[PDB]
Amino acid sequence: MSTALTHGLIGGVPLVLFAVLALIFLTRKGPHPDTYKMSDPWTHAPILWAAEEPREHGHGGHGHDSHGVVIGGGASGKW
Amino acid sequence: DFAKLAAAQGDAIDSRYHPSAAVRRQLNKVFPTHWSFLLGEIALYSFIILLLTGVWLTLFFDPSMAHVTYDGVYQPLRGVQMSRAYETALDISFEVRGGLFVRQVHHWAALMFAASIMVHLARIFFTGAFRRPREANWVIGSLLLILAMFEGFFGYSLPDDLLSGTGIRAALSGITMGIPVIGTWMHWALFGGDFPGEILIPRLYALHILLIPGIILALIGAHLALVWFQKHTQFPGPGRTETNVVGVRVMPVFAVKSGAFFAMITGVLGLMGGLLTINPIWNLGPYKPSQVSAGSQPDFYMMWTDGLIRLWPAWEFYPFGHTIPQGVWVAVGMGLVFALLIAYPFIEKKVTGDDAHHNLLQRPRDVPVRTAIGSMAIALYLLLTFACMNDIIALKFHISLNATTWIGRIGMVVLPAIVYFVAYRWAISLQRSDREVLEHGVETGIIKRLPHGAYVELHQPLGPVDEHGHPIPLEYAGAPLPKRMNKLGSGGAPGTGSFLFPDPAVEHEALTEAAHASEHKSLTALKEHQDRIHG
Amino acid sequence: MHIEARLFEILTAFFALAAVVYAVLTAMFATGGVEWAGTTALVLTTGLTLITGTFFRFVARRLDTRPEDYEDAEISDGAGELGFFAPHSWWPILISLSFSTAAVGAALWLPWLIAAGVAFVITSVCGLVFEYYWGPEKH
Amino acid sequence: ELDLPYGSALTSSGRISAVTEPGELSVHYPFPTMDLVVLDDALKYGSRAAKARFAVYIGPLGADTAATAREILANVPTPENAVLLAVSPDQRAIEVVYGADVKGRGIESAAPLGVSAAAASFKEGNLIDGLISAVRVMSAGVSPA
Amino acid sequence: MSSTQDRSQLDPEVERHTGVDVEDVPSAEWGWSHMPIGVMHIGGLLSAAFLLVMMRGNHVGHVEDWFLIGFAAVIVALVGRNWWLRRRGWIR
Amino acid sequence: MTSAVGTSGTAITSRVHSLNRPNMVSVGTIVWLSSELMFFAGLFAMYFTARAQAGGAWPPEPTELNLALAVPVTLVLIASSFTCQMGVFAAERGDVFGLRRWYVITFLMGLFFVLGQGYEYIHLVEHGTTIPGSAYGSVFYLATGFHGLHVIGGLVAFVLLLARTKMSKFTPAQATAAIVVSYYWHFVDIVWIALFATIYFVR
Ligand SMILES: CC(C)=CCC/C(C)=C\CC/C(C)=C/CC/C(C)=C/CC/C(C)=C/CC/C(C)=C/CC/C(C)=C/CC/C(C)=C/CC/C(C)=C\CC1=C(C)C(=O)c2ccccc2C1=O
Ligand SMILES: CCCCCCCCCCCCCCCC(=O)O[C@H](COC(=O)CCCCCCC[C@@H](C)CCCCCCCCC)COP(=O)(O)O[C@H]1[C@H](O)[C@H](O)[C@H](O)[C@@H](O)[C@@H]1O
Ligand SMILES: CCCCCCCC/C=C\CCCCCCCC(=O)OC[C@H](COP(=O)(O)OCCN)OC(=O)CCCCCCCCCCCCCCC
Ligand SMILES: CCCCCCCC/C=C\CCCCCCCC(=O)OC[C@H](COP(=O)(O)OCCN)OC(=O)CCCCCCCCCCCCCCC
Ligand code: HEM
Repeated sequence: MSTALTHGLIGGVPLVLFAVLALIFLTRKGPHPDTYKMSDPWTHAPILWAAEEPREHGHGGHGHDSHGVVIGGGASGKW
Repeated sequence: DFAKLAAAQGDAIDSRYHPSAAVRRQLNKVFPTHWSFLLGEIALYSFIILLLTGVWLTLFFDPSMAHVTYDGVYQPLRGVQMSRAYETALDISFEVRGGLFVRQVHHWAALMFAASIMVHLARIFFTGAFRRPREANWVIGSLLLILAMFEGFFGYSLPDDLLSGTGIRAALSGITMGIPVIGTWMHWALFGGDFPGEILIPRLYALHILLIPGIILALIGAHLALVWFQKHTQFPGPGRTETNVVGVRVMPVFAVKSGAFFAMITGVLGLMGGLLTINPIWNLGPYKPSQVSAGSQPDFYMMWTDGLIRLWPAWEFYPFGHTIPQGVWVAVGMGLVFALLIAYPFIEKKVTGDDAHHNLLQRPRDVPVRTAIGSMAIALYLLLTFACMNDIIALKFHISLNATTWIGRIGMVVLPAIVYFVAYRWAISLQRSDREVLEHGVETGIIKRLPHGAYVELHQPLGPVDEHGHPIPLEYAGAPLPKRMNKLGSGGAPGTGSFLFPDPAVEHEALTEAAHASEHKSLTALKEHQDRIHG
Repeated sequence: MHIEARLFEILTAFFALAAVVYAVLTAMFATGGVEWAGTTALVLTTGLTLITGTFFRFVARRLDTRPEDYEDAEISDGAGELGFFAPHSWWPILISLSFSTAAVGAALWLPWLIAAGVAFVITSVCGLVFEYYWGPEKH
Repeated sequence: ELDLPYGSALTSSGRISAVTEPGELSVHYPFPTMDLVVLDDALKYGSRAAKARFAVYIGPLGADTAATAREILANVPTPENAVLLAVSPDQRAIEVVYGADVKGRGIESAAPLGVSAAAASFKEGNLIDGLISAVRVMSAGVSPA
Repeated sequence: MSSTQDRSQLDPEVERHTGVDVEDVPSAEWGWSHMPIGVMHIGGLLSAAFLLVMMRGNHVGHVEDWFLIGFAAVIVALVGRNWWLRRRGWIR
Repeated sequence: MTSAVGTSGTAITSRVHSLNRPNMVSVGTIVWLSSELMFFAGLFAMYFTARAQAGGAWPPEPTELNLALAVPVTLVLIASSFTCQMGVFAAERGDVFGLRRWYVITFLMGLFFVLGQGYEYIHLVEHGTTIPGSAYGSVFYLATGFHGLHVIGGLVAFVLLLARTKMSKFTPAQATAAIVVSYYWHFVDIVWIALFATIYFVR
């Protein structure tokens, strides 16, 4: 029945339903926290990030010891 | 008195000549004992067998297109017009005792010669046995491979046959005559006129028994002399450096094992000449331009050229009042293949920048880009080789002939890329496996920790162990690492009695203790030599 | 292994009952007597579970209560040397490929590709089995 | 001693087996996943050239900013060759600290450059972009040992 | 235990300071390990072009042309994805 | 590498300590044999359906079973099972060479059984009955020849295990391997007893 009508239906109804469901669901606030604004106070706990970039002797924790902080300079700034 | 005779002959040799120093140098020359270094010896031995069988075949073969009715012994071909070449090939097969065996082992030796040349080329390319030194050795080896290919091409074409004559008509005639500026001129000068010219087989006979084999012998002499005096390179190892050769001396061990390997290779070739049928020319009727079969393939070494012919998509150009047939495409493709193969070491050095004198091979995993390129090239070669066989592949494995042709056409640009990517990543992952073994030790059976339910594989470090459990990671040294305690001193001392019955405990203990002492001595000698060299 | 054996014992009881009732109700009340296919299949699946359960019961009587079987078993009780579990190995893929080359040889009736797939399978099974027993190369 | 408010328990070994409610996350970082990925890319391979562990500390570093920077650097896994950039927006302060092995490799010259990039980006109003810019500048400045 | 560690000094000679690094290819110093990405991108583009060009031929068939189109399309898609990701710094 | 991080004298050992625990290899082998029982159950179903649909004379007129050659082969298979169990006892002990002797004679007798089955196959084929020739011929050949393939697999397992014992020192791992190979051989001989009682006696 109406070959063109059937083809258009099978090709479009899935698309229309997909669009509707995407509008319903993909347009909902996710669980990811919103980006931190500079004006707002820093509420999150301290965040220390490290590269894990170089090789660290052996993976074994023991034997690393604590040679020292061995500071090697400094800097400062105020935005 | 054999000892007296030997001493007297040695004195006579050293008095007539003075070969003591040179002979001692040859006997003391050290050769690495890696199996992959026997791949060239396979080709050399197959070449020797080829020569020995070819002399026998020449004693009975008559090259000529002079037409003759068979009137021989093979009934299914009697009274049929055939050339003297075909008639005498049939005579070798049937009316000469052992002639069928000799020609079959000759053809099998040719196939093994090509295959072992290909495997040796793979070995050297993947291990980098061509860079800075030995690059000219690689060049002449490439020439040798090309000569071997065309030598086999003329060989299986020598007995004027339906299959081989059809192959000649395709390649030698069509490709030669399609070449634009001088194609017909080369065709007429090779064939002494039109395709069935009465001198083709005599000319190929000369080329195949004297000219090309003479050049192959000269180039093999140059190859072996270069390997001999440019001491064989070796894989990185305990005592192996760029300025030494660790292995076994020529006289006691290397010579005997090389001779034994020659014996075993010729035994394999003879067994296959007996048990497996190669080129049944009696089944393949005499060449006639009007007759043809469906197979129509060349030997596996020319199968890639034939597959290129099949796959290339019928692109022809017609300049002003002229034609440029599709044969020129495949001719230029072969030219490019050979040029790239011959010039790879120089291409590689130009690209990377390494002109350092390299005597230590590099594992194919340690060179991801080159192993990837070699895998890509081998994939393309296999694609072409199976494209040439698409007829029988389609026939037996039920796949439409058009489907096989287009699978080849698409793959020859898709499959090389896939294999390149896969081989590159595979090499890098082999490197990663080596590094993990270096930094964690070999893997073993799992153990459940006492207090808690932790599971730990209970590795075994390959180097000094830190004060705590974890070891000090070692640095990769370009040499294979043992990834199974199987291959280390772990569970390797079965009762040394026999397969059916034991031996006395005293004898078993003596034998095993002596073996362990010998292993300790060998490892200590290697360790001390390594320390002395690097310290 | 009491529960492990009793599971198969229960399966054996049920499958034996099913085989017996099927055989009886097919010998009588069927169009052509015993079906002889379902009957045999039920009898030999009863045999399957019977073999497994008998072995499990033998082992249960042969072994003292394992920590795994013992309720109130601490982790430390079972803590110890677990046996050899094969680490990385590339022999399984080769075995699969060899068996696939035998299977295609059987499908496309190619005795030569059957013969080679079987050779291939023998070689790869030998490799897998000898993987952790090939002593160090003796030169 | 006290584990997380709910569902986290100390295990037979040291590791703490923690849980999160089905609908919520664990990291809770207040930055887009893509920008976190970009910063991680920087710290990971844009610093590989420096061959010195580059670290970022967004937390608040109060009291003597310099000294708190020193000890949070000490908390870095390998302070010997490390470069810690600490930003406290609660104090609008930047502090960069370096390890002894990270000396004379252009780090000291790059210090003002990295701090200036971070400050410029922050006054523009992009904490994460400033952190990335500072990491890039400092990594470019620092030469491998 | 019945294994001796290996000491190797291979002659080196690009100096590898640019291109690939050991963290990415552990044996970078031991052999050719870096193929410029432009080479692979151009190779993929030319392979796709060759596949498309093979459509022009003496074949009355059409599934052949469609297979060529599909394979060229996936090759071009892979090349474009790689180029875009590297342009943006391996994002998305 | 001081001595070893894994304090074991065998790179490969028993997958669990079998004295207090079940042998995993044995458990897996028993389960797989119980599955092969169902494979042979399918074959038996085929044979029994053909038997039921036969018109009274189950072995057609052309076919005639040769008990003279079928009784010696089954007796030899039973003897092979007994020798395999003796080899199992040797393996339970540390008797590497006793296990090797017992398994070698078991392999020889299994090969004799295979050759006898092949001889009976040749005789039967010569005297008419064939796989395509008749339904009886086909079901009989499928059943008995699949069993023969299983026997060949057992022979391969025997030679392979013997090679393993040659190449590595005898340990509980190899003892368990011998035990499971013997389990396979016993299953093979049991299914042969079933097939013999069905084909020849029950008919
Ligand atoms: C019906 C019919 C006609 C049937 C016959 C078929 C036919 C026509 C021909 C085949 C018949 C024959 C004659 C077959 C046997 C061929 C033959 C000579 C086999 C020899 C192998 C053999 C019998 C070994 C016995 C075992 C044993 C005690 C061995 C140690 C003593 C021996 C024989 C040592 C031989 C050493 C050897 C192979 C020397 C080859 C000489 C040549 C050409 C090169 C030497 C050479 C080698 C070998 C290198 O590997 C190499 C590597 C790197 C750089 C340089 C070299 C180099 O110069
Ligand atoms: C070395 C091998 C590896 C190659 C790697 C490259 C991978 C890319 C493969 C490209 C596949 C191209 C397939 C298309 C090709 C094409 O264009 O041809 C068609 C036929 O389509 C097809 O089946 C398509 C089948 C595609 C399956 C490809 C399978 C890949 C396998 C080979 C991979 C395994 C490799 C094993 C490696 C072994 C390792 C050895 C060490 C139509 O022919 P035709 O039959 O005349 O159809 C007529 C109608 O059209 C018409 O309406 C109607 O009227 C009729 O006339 C009808 O006949
Ligand atoms: C079956 C497969 C087909 C058969 C395959 C065998 C043929 C040979 C294989 C591959 C050749 C192409 C290699 C890749 C070439 C690299 C291009 C490049 O961009 O140059 C970079 C380099 C690194 O320099 P770098 O200081 O390490 O800096 C790092 C920068 N990222 O520069 C250079 O020195 C070199 C610049 C010029 C190189 C010219 C090489 C080709 C010469 C003509 C021969 C024909 C080639 C045929 C190609 C198939
Ligand atoms: C996911 C896609 C899913 C696509 C799935 C579709 C499957 C349906 C295919 C065949 C069904 C049986 C029909 C069999 C007969 C064919 C139909 C027909 O007649 O269609 C008209 C003309 C030819 O006219 P002709 O009279 O045949 O004569 C001609 C010369 N004499 O073709 C056309 O324009 C229309 C094209 C018809 C088929 C082309 C399909 C080939 C491959 C598609 C892409 C491969 C992608 C590879 C990716 C790496
Ligand atoms: C150098 C490498 C060589 C290769 C790869 C090679 C290859 C072949 C092959 C494949 C054949 C076909 C045999 C057949 O179809 O039965 C053949 C034939 C022949 N070869 Fe060679 N050959 C080589 C060297 C030689 C040598 C050195 C001689 C002479 C000493 C020779 C003499 C002959 C003769 C007379 C025939 C004709 C035999 C026939 O028609 O059956 N060949 N060759």
